[PDB]
Amino acid sequence: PQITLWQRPLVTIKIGGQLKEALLDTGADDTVLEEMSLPGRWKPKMIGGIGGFIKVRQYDQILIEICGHKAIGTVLVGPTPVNIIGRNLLTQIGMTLNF
Amino acid sequence: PQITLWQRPLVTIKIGGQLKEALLDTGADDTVLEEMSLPGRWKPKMIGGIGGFIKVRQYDQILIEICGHKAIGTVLVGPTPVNIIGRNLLTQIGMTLNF
Ligand SMILES: CCOP(=O)(COc1ccc(C[C@H](NC(=O)O[C@H]2CO[C@H]3OCC[C@H]32)[C@H](O)CN(CC(C)C)S(=O)(=O)c2ccc(OC)cc2)cc1)OCC
Repeated sequence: PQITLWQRPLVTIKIGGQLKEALLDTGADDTVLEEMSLPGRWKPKMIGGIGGFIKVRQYDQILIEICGHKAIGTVLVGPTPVNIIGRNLLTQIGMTLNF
Repeated sequence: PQITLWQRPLVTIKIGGQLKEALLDTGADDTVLEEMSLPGRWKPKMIGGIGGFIKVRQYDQILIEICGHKAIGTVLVGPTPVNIIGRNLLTQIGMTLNF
């Protein structure tokens, strides 16, 4: 389907058993979510944007269900002000920008 | 046209008669550009990002071309890591998300 941008393109994802409201973000290389527990090993990382950088934990090969698809990708967990779905996952579900 | 998301959706914009590279950002409500000169008076605006809040200069009814499409709207100028085209302008050029 088509999602307009009149309002923030929010979606509900299902990850690690939990449901979270997230933002389909083409300006984000990676998916960044608020503090939560995830399985597997992780690597510390620093990601920056407007306002500076925040320290996050990087988890790979994470299953996430978005827009009816079960995509696999990297998830950065940390003190982000809003849950963000980055290009790393958007590509997996075949999402594109059109005009 | 269609833009996939395997790479950053960087496009050429024209503002103040100059060409610049900007990121089509569905996660941004507003368009924020790197330090530059714009005509007229500006108003103050506080915007929040992943790393915190920053102060930006708000200019209204500014002409800006994005991917060859002409738009006239609000442009914020401040300490952003890269030029970002927010929803205020993405909507002006008929940009949407599709899957
Ligand atoms: C202090 C926070 O206050 P807040 O109001 C704002 O909360 C956010 C934070 C980040 C984003 C995504 C970025 N949009 C944003 O900053 O938007 C700005 C401009 O429009 C305004 O409206 C939304 C917040 C202003 C942008 O799309 C992605 N950034 C990357 C890019 C600018 C280079 S990013 O989030 O820093 C990022 C993501 C993934 C990465 O992996 C490598 C790296 C970096 C949206 C909303 O929340 C209060 C509860």
